[PDB]
Amino acid sequence: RESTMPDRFRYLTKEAPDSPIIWP
Amino acid sequence: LSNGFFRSNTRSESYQYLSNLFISNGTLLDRMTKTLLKKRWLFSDEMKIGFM
Repeated sequence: RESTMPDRFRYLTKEAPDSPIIWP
Repeated sequence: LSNGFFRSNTRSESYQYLSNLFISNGTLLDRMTKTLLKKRWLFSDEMKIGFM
């Protein structure tokens, strides 16, 4: 897919997972 | 309009100085054009990195 988006910012469009809570 | 032959020669000397400055540092713009053809997008940090 052709896009007008730079290669450096490609990791910033994905939602990183978060560690679930553990103290309960 | 006796003030049309003055701006032209001033721009001529500006172009001559720009040519003389660009000719010596032609490798900078040559590698930089190669970089721009290589990677589509380009910033000023890459300017300052590629000034070498």
